[PDB]
Amino acid sequence: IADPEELFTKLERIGKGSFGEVFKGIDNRTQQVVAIKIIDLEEAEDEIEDIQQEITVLSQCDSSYVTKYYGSYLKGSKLWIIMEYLGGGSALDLLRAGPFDEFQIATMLKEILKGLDYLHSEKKIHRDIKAANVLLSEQGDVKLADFGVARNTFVGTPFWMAPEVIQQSAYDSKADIWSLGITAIELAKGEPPNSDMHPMRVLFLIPKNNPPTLVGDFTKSFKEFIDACLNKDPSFRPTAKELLKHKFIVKNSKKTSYLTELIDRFKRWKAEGHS
Ligand SMILES: N#CCC1C=CC(=Nc2nc(Nc3cc(C4CC4)[nH]n3)c3ccccc3n2)C=C1
Repeated sequence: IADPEELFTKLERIGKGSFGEVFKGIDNRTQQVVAIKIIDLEEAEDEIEDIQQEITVLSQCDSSYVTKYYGSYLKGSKLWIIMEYLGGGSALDLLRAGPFDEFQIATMLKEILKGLDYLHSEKKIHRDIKAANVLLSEQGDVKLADFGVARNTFVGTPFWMAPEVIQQSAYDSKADIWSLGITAIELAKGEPPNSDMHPMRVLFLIPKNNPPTLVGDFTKSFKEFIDACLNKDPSFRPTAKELLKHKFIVKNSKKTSYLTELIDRFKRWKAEGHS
């Protein structure tokens, strides 16, 4: 029990996520830039020791495709979670300057797929693949911010949810393949399919409707990639690994450093006047 208000300095706010706020921060002793997620567990003090149990296990993970956990510190009923800082922004931030071209998308999806194809020893992993959770380093490395293991009273956002997840079927890692498909549409178009519909309506249509498709004169191979992820039968969606060999990814992927151009493109958008 050392006080994190003294160990760390908050700089800018970077996230208005769910349980609280994420900050760009700095460790006062070592000067390492970090990400700090603060969550109030006032009435849920019993939850604390479990949350720190999980943070400690996560910090032993060896994936270079997830934002690493460094530890956590209790202050009052607030828990300060200390994580790796990535300075390039999320894909969703970068999308504000416009959708990405196919070579950028294939490059980004390949890095996501490498992280989905990673063997995790941790017990029951949950994932939330979407553009808000895809982070870029300043050098263009791609890491996901959704990674973890097993009183929240709201249903949630449906747009990236797989059919079998909604029909309440016991769901495996094929659900993340579906969500990756939706995220690919999000990167090409700017938003997930049916983003103009009421969420409760979307939640009912997902299991009943034919899968969404990419609208636009994109290459046939990109549309086939999307079609493969968005199979309605979990069993016939391909694995992360089969997808890493899809001709869309193989033909169009570039070195990850090329994604710095998206960072730069966001800078002139800002320089042009938030627009
Ligand atoms: N918790 C949680 C998920 C999450 C997902 C996205 C997110 N957005 C975001 N995150 C970051 N940076 C970040 C976030 C994290 C860590 C996930 C908390 N590590 N680095 C930046 C950095 C610079 C500009 C904009 C940024 N936006 C912040 C947090």
